[PDB]
Amino acid sequence: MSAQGDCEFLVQRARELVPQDLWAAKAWLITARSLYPADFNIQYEMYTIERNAERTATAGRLLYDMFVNFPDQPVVWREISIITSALRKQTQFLRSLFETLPGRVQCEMLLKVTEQCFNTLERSEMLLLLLRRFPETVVQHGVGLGEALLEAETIEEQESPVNCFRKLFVCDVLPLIINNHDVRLPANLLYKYLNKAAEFYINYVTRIVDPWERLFKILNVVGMRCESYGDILHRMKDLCRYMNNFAHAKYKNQVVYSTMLVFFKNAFQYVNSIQPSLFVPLVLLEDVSNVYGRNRHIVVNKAELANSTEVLESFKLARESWELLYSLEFLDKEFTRICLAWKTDTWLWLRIFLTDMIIYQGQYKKAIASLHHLAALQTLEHQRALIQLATCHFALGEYRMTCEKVLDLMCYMVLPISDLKLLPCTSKAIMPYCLHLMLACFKLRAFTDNRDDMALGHVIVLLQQEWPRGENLFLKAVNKICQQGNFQYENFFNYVTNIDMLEEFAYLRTQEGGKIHLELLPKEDFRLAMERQVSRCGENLMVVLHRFCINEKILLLQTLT
Amino acid sequence: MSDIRHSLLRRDALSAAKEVLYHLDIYFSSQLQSAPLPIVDKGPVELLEEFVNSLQELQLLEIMCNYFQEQTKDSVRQIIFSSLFSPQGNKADDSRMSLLGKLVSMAVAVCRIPVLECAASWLQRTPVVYCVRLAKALVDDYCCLVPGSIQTLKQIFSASPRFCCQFITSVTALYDLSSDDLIPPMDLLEMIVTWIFEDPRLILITFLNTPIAANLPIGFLELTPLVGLIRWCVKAPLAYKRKKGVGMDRDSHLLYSKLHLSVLQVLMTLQLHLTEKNLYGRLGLILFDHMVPLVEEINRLADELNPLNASQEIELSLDRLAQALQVAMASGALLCTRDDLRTLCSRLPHNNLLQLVISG
Amino acid sequence: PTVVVMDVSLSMTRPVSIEGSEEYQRKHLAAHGLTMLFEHMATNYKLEFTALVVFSSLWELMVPFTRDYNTLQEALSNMDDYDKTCLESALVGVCNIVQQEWGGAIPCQVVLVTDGCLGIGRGSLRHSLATQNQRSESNRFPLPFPFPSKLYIMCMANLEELQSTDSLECLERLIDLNNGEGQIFTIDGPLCLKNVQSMFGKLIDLAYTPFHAVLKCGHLTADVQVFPRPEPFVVDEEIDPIPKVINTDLEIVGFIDIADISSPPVLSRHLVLPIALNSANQIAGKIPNFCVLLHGSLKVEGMVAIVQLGPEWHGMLYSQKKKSNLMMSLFEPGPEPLPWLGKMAQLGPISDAKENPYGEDDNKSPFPLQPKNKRSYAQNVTVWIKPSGLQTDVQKILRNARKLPEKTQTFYKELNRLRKAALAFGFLDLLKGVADMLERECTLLPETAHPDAAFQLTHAAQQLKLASTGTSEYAAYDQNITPLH
Amino acid sequence: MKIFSESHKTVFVVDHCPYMAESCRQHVEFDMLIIPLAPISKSLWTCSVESSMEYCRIMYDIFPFKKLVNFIVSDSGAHVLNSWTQEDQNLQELMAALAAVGPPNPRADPECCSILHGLVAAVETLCKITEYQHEARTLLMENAERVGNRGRIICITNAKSDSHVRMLEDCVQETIHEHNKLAANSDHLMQIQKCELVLIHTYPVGEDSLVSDRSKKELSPVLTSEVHSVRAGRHLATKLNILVQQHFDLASTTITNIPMYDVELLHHKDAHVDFLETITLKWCTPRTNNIELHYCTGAYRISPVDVNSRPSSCLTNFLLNGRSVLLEQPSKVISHMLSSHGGEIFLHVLSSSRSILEDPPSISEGCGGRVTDYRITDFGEFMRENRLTPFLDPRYKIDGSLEVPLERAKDQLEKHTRYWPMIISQTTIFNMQAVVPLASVIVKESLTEEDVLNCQKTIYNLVDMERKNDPLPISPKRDEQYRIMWNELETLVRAHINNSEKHQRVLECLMACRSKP
Repeated sequence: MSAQGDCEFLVQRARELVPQDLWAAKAWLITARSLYPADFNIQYEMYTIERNAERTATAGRLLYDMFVNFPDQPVVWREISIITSALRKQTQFLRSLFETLPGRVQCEMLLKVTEQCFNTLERSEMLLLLLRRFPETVVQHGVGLGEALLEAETIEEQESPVNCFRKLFVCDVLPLIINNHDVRLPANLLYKYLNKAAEFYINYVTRIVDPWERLFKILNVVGMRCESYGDILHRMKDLCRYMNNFAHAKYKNQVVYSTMLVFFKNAFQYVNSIQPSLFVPLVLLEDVSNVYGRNRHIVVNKAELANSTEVLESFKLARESWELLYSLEFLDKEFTRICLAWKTDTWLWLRIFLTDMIIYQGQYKKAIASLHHLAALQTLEHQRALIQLATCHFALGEYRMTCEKVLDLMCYMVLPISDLKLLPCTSKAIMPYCLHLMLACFKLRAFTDNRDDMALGHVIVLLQQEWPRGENLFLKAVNKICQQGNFQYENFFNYVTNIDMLEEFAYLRTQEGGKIHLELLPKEDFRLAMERQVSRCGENLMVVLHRFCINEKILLLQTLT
Repeated sequence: MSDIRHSLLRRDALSAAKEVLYHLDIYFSSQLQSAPLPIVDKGPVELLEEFVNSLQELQLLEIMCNYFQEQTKDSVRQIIFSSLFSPQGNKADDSRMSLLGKLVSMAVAVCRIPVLECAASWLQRTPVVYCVRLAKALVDDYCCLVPGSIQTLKQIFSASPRFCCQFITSVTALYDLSSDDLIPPMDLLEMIVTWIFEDPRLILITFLNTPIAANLPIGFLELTPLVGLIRWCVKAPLAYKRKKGVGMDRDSHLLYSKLHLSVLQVLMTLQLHLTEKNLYGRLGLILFDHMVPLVEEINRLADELNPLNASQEIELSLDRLAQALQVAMASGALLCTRDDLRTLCSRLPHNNLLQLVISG
Repeated sequence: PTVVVMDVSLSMTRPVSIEGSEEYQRKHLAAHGLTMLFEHMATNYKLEFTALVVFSSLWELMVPFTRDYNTLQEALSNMDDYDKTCLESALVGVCNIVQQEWGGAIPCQVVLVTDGCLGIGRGSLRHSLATQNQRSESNRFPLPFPFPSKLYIMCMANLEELQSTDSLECLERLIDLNNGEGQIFTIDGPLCLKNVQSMFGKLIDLAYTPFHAVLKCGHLTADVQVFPRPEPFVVDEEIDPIPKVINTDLEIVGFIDIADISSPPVLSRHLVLPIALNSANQIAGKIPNFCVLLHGSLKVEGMVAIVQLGPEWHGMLYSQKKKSNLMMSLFEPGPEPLPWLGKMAQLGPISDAKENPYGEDDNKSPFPLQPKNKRSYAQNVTVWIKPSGLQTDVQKILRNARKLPEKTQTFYKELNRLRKAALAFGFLDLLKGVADMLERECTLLPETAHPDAAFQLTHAAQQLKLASTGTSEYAAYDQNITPLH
Repeated sequence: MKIFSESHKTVFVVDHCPYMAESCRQHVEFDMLIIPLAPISKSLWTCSVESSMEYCRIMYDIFPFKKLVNFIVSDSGAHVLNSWTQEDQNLQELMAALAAVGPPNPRADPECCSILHGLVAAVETLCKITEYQHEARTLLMENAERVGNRGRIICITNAKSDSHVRMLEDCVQETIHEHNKLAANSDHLMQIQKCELVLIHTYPVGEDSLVSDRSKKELSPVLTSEVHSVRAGRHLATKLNILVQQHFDLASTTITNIPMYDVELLHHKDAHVDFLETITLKWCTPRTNNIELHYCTGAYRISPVDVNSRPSSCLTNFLLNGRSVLLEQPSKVISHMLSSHGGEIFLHVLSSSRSILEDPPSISEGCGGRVTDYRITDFGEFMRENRLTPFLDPRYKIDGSLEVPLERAKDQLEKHTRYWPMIISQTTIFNMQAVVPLASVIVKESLTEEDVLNCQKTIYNLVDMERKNDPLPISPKRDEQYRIMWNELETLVRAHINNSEKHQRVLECLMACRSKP
């Protein structure tokens, strides 16, 4: 008689006693175990009874017996897998069972499970419990799985650096290796690790508990290992004054990595400030103020932005960080290397900030090129490049392209109502900008000691806005008309809905104003139009100005003046 | 020596008993100081017989109790307790057993720990004929005379565990389940079940505390009552079937299964104790001579019970006996070869578990 | 006199989006309001001379001063539409026409109707105000009218809110150069015709309501209408700044002969016309009045009637082309407005006088009162500023010395005068010289050889000789020289 | 400005040191008709004193009241020649005081003194209060604070250098501050607010002007230095004439075309607003009695500048003879009319522009003009019976009550008009000549015993006429006329019963004598 049949009979007899008498079933299984100590079925069944009875003390000792004697049973691995899943009422019961076993056995079992895994995803999380549960295993495996995570993300070729692999690395794998002092790592490993961490951080902030704070802490830890956001900029500047003046690999690594980190932080703060959606958009423009006449200050109204001081300071700090970073040849070359290593398109907000920098820098040609780049990468809300390219054209004495861009700007304007200003994208602020710009361009065009009269008529039409701030301008215009005479404008009586203008132009017809032959229509009819035009007084001046501008796209032909 | 006896003749019975108790205490203390092993001469025994109504007996028991509580030295108290209640082979024994039983009962009532310890050490060093009588008297007056009095016996578990173990051994030796009149009461078995379940070591303390220097005399109380519990679980279905209340029978069967599990656990830890004490394979707490009578009792109960109608009880008893024997052999409690096991149970009724245990 | 300077510049032709009715230009609203004003002034203020100068680039007077309000009422609807607003020219022209027609003392209320769109420059109000104030020169700012004017401005431009966006300070300051005599008027609300009607009613009740008064001569009484309204008067700006007005009840306090009153300094001639409170002639005509009786009796008798206008004030109620009426003057407020009448509270009826001072035959007259201390031109002062006066005096004293001893008293009186002036001015050398001429004329005594005359001239010469020493012999001022017996 | 203007208080000073004793090198030719004497030149003191006296004469003639002036000759001592009381700012008193002072001593002690004492006295004297200032201050109890005591100080001297001029400038500023401090604590002394300073310097002709002319310079907000300089004689007199012309806002006149030379007058400026540096009004023919009550808007006094010359004498004697004189500004427009009101030659400023009160509504068309039986002549008698006359003796009414005579006139007017029917046909008692004595007597305040006899006779003749049934004026049976006339007489007398007990006596005399049915 084979012993297997006796074991089955003993198990079957004990199984039948389970619903009636657990103690009798346990007594049967105790005798069965004594007869056949090497039988797995007897031990597993009474192990199952303890698990069903939820007796951790007995069951916990039993799992060790099965593990150290019968590790090849698939049921043991299946049950162990359920326990690991619970680790990642029954869940608490299984968790308490895990704590009964000694730590030496627990770590040995976990390492065995790590080899059994097939997918790298489930494998990484399976072992991740062991490192936190057993911090002493960091030196043995912390670096290895970090590189394994590095290649696992690499072999999948994700379009974005945001994935399970990177998130596991930066949030969990990154802190544990750097914090441990026993685990010593080379400087190059530190550089690649911090590069990946910074990439994950910027991806997260642009698109978790504290991305920027974690990145700053990681940067500080890296700086300490190799040995506010404002004072550190000055401290690196002092180090430049102490090290950049004369391999100095540590100095170069610091002066590039810390600088780019603080630059990225300041740039993201500034971008979240202006146009927060891509992080009531704001647009750093150049509004000519005296249209009726390297350390510049950005003038911004506090009503549209109550945090102007801090964001201005952030922009300033990013400014010297960029200036210092591109200055040193070595530091600039390493920045170019790291930026080309990243996605060279550099998303959207980096381009926006670089455009703003170029606008403030003074090189408006590069500003126009970057505006073209941004437009290709893309008032409503998106047409910031419209006003930006308009002011860029206006800076470099274009006087044709700027008018073209301004006219195209109000093509998308629908609303019934120098120094670097800062205005929102709402009509109430952009419309005065366009009107001032066009008034300036046509004022320069007309006042040229030439025979042009269309330019003078146009500077008359645009002098209405913000009456009577153009008082001296209109005085000069009427004096010029009196000196010249024979003023001609076919569209005059379709745009001048102002009463001082009309009153003066009627006085120009009488003797004391001189018999100035005014050709303002396209003798009694000359008075007749005024009998009708005055009835248009009180209308929305913005509306009539906008209608005049959109209707007469031949302004560009007149801009030749 | 006669001066003490002459002095006590002028006092009343209670006063003479107290004075002779004090004199015996002083004499035994002096003897123990002079020599490590005192000798109990006939003088103190005669004085106790001569000097030591219901009210007078109650006052005498109370004086014994408070005197025993007053004494702090264990050896003198044990020696005096023995001299008071050791067998003497005279006609005055029945009075001495009666006094011992009354004193034990009243000490249990008022929790006299020194008296309980003295009684526990007494039960180990006398023949079982008086231990079974004391056990029967305690079971009676704590279960059948006054209902609800067995709770007072339950608190002794936390007070005098040695006394509880001695009482368990005595009741196991007394109640062999050989007759319906020997069927143990429900309250006593319930209390024993709770006592053993609360502490498996309650019956193993007696094996550990005393130094094992010689084999116990034949006819005395066993060191560990595991033999009695094994006999109880083996003969429980047979005696109950012979007696044949369904709920009471079910509760009794459940309690017997619980105590069988407790006995298995006790043997399992006794294996480790024997390994620690280096007595594994050398000292056997379960004598082979005590298993033949219970095997014959099981066989005669099987023959008398007409197994054609009571097959379940016979099978369960055989399975319990096989399990107990296998656990004892594995745990080293029983030191015998498998040939003796095969020969002894060859006449026993056929059982699959028993045959597997025999074959191993 | 009122000049209704109404703006006609193109700024006033702006239509206003009034709710409900059709579109009215501000010119039409001004026309309606001024039509109400002219109707009221032609019904209850008929005696008022009014004129309507329009201004824009140039000011032109369509109708001069006239009482024919039917002429003006049509001028408001036959208007041109000249452009360019220019206020300074308008004010200069108004000053010119007022000074040409009336003069410089009669008041001229100026109901000016602007639009709150002052101008753009050059002729605009802002440019003139900002510059001419610190420039003046020949083209001085005309806003301080050179006569007791009162500048009202119907700035009919919505509420103050509409005109406060650009310019209201210019106008309200423009009032202030008239020494504060004026008031800005704004049409609060959505420029409804009812609102402009209310504003013009406010102007009417402020300026163009007649000054009804009850004339009482003892117990006889009548109700009159003193045109023009009496201008408040101020005694000074240091001892009594609060202006005083005339009491409503003019209590007549006597009568003074016209020749006695001479031509008194009046403040303002005021007509008095009885008022009833062809019906005007068929009911009020046939009821006997007082004013008619007083005027008739004054014209026939030829006297005046002093009037107690109030505390410390006083007037006069006289009679009268061939037409006549009862025009009443107003004297200067003060104790004795007429110096040749005594303190006017010291005039009492002839009954309380001892005799009849005016005479039984009406010949004597206590008036006028001679001054207490006689002036110079009536007394005999001795001016020696030019040499002509001193030469005349010495020639007179020499000539009368020839007529001695006939006019001895006159010669000695004039010599005493000369001596008094001599010690008064310390011209002691002059006295020595005049003594030398006295001796000279003694040497040229005629052949008549009058005995007394020689003695008098010798005595006088000795007196001048001793007085020319300067010692206290005759140097006393009262020591007049006496001729010898 | 107000009564207490900066011209209210003028304190002349004159240099009196022996330096002010030589001649002014302007010897005169008072010898007209053998060998005449050497021409005599007036001493510089004489020139200054006489020209200042002429200034004072013009001041007095033009402003008889409310403008007082002191005189402080500055010698070894500091004498003030007259106080501020109006009864002491008289010309002849000034003449007497200056005569008592006497000519400056030639050789007493030349350098012993300077004019600083005169200036310090002038500021000290300027601190006092005029009688009119006292009246104003007591009038404004608890409010006599806004009474500006601003004056003006005029000084004449011969300063040797501009250094001395600056010296007394500092001296006068310091003493002004000291006097202001002294008057701050005291009560019977005002604090000077503005004291315009004039320091006319004179020298004999032919000598260099050691001090150049200077313009205004305010050394303090309580001073105005305007030191001029001019030679003695006619130049000094013309300078002081200009000063008086430009101080009190005076103006000139050049009345010409006088039938017999030209004449010039000084009078207050405001008379020239009609024309708007001597205007050239021409005499016009004085009509005897063409019109009587002209329209005069200002009665300004006049004062000749050559008072004893032939043209001024002739013109002013003609004026004071009584007749007026009508001038005419240069088709002709009648204008300013001279006249003589008791010996104070006024210059009325008539009005020749169009009168805004022209073409008045006819009194025959206004209310009350359509009734043609008015008692115009009877009211004329009523008017001539209430004529006015001044009272220079203020009588007492009852007890400590000095009656104001105009209140008497108003009460008399109220008495006389208690029963004055308004048209002839309205009344019948008044039109009958019998009641005339009673009509003219009963209205008096207290009818005398002779008046009692007259009224008794009047009622007796009234009863006689009633008995005779004589035809009374129509003004309706014969007895009805008598009845209504008795009723009118009773109504008249009953109204004046409270006038006196004699009125009540004649009242019950009427009651007894009346023919009441």
